[PDB]
Amino acid sequence: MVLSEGEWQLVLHVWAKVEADVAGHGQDILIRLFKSHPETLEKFDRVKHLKTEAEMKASEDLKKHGVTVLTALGAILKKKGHHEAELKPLAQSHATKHKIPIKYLEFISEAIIHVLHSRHPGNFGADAQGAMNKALELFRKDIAAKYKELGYQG
Ligand code: HEM
Repeated sequence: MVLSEGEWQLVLHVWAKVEADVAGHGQDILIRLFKSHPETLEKFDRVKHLKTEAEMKASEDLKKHGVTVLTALGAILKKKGHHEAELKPLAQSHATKHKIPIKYLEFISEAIIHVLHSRHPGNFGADAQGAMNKALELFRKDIAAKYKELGYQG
């Protein structure tokens, strides 16, 4: 797939608002993920044990994870499709070490869209949501292909 410049602009315009508060958005997104799809929490040996949303909010380790995920995703989106170098190490750890099925990347994509929609309604109308979904589909498609080369296509 290929986004147009206009679609990239919509994506990077709402992302610039996310970056005003990386840790807060990280928290919202992962908590939304873990509430919606509790199986995903099992992948994090560090936060596995957390039982409630209050515990999740209070967790410093969860908030670090969120910042790590969003910073890596931000660097990828800012490449505007030319992200082959950033993807390689990421596809290798998630295929071989963490073992994150593509289905889980779909779930977090849903969580990202949900949280942007709540927090940024004026900058996240239909066309901006369409452009973000396209960017995240592109990301999942390129990851899935690398998974296959690495022997996982999990
Ligand atoms: C937008 C998607 C994602 C991005 C860009 C992302 C990025 C990263 C980065 C940069 C790290 C640390 C370096 C490394 O281990 O490669 C990491 C670690 C990890 N990721 Fe991902 N990730 C994403 C989605 C997921 C999802 C959906 C899950 C699980 C349901 C997941 C589970 C983990 C785990 C278990 C770690 C290691 C945590 C630890 O330090 O103990 N990731 N991720």
